[PDB]
Amino acid sequence: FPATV
Amino acid sequence: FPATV
Amino acid sequence: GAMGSMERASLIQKAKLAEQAERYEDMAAFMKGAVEKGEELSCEERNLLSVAYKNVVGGQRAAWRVLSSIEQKSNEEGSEEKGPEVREYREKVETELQGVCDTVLGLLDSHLIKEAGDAESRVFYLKMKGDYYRYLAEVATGDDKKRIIDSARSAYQEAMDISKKEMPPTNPIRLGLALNFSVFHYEIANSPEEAISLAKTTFDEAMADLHTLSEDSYKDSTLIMQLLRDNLTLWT
Amino acid sequence: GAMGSMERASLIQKAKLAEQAERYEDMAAFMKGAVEKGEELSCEERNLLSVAYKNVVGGQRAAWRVLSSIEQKSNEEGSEEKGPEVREYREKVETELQGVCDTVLGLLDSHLIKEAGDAESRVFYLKMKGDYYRYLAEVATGDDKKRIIDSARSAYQEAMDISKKEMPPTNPIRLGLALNFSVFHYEIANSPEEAISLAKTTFDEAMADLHTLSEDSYKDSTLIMQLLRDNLTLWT
Ligand SMILES: [Ca+2]
Ligand SMILES: [Ca+2]
Ligand SMILES: [Ca+2]
Ligand SMILES: [Ca+2]
Ligand SMILES: [Ca+2]
Ligand SMILES: [Ca+2]
Ligand SMILES: [Ca+2]
Ligand SMILES: [Ca+2]
Ligand SMILES: [Cl-]
Ligand SMILES: [Cl-]
Repeated sequence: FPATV
Repeated sequence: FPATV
Repeated sequence: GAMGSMERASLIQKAKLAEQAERYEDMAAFMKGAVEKGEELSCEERNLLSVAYKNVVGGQRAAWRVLSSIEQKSNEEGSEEKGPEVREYREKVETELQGVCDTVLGLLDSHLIKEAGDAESRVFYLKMKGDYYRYLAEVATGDDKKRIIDSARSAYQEAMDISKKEMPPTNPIRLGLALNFSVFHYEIANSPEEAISLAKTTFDEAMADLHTLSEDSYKDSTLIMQLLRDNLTLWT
Repeated sequence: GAMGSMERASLIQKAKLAEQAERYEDMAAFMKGAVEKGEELSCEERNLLSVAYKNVVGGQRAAWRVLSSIEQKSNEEGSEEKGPEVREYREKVETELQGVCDTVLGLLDSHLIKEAGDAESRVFYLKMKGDYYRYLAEVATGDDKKRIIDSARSAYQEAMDISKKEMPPTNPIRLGLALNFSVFHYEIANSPEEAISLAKTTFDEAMADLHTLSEDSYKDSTLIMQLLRDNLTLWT
């Protein structure tokens, strides 16, 4: 999965 | 801590 | 409210303890109680709220994905019939996840967003609104799915508009909003080119402003920039 | 019972799904429901029960230790008074932990132990009884603390007596029982020499019986033997 914050 | 199972 | 009898300051203190103990459900319940006191949240308090629910929903999302994968495999040709249990349990986890998202959205709507006038607070909460609608969109399959996606988009877009007008391109909230909205484009809106364009433009505009920053601010902004780069690398 | 309307087989299936999803609270609730159906548990089912509650209580114990450490530091000379919140929250976690232990002990007493006649099942459940009384002893400070410790000791001792009579020295249940009883001696009963003697004797008697085992059994027994060795290394 891609990075989120 | 010591090992337990 | 179960936390109605506890002091605001005590709820904040206990949220911090819960964080240290990795008790994120408790952390989230304490922060819900703190929000329900009715006063605005400081920067630190907004961060506690976001961290608590991020960890709770993150665990739910991970579980949902495991169960969804099992369910998908069960519906493949040559798969032996095992009854309704996989679907039932995936549905259980999904319903709990939706409940957490609804709770967060409820806090934002009653009344965090409407009382947030400073750009930093308003953008922070609108980012959260986008994020939790995004999580609802991840599991949506029915007739409101388009409306859920549009709710996420609308919240992110309002946050983006404010951030571009009011915050420098290196601001961490602005950067993190852009990172997440870019993921929304890629994973939810089926718009990978928009996702890539947003990540690239965000990265490049931040790079050009780093010269203005202290060592400490530089560290924070470059860490988030690296996440944009990581996503770009994944997508190209 | 919230699980009263669900089939036994469905509860077992869902416990396995919950395990895969790392949803240990759900796993434990499913297995409680399965036990409450009233039928004996197979080997695999006993293991699901034990794994579920081990993970739930293990998380509680880790949190309790974090909070206890903070509380200890708050009561040191020169520590600024921060109010009742640390104690209150440690107490909250402690009460939840005690509740989980009481639930497990209740399942064992109603009626898993009394219906377990084979040595393997009876020893497995008596080990669990010792373990959950040990967890209660970790947090006990009042007038029943001695009685809690003695309850752990008594359950472990009955399990040891059966295991020595009925099981080979390499049997994994026998080995794991000895490992845990040795930890009880070291950490709870203030008997480090007994702990060391038990671990050493257990290790040595298992070593001498390895020649009787298949490759697969050898692997299982040697893995547990290494845990005995690890504890001995820690203690000597
Ligand atoms: Ca009140
Ligand atoms: Ca007050
Ligand atoms: Ca559903
Ligand atoms: Ca305001
Ligand atoms: Ca029933
Ligand atoms: Ca039935
Ligand atoms: Ca207590
Ligand atoms: Ca029986
Ligand atoms: Cl279910
Ligand atoms: Cl509390």
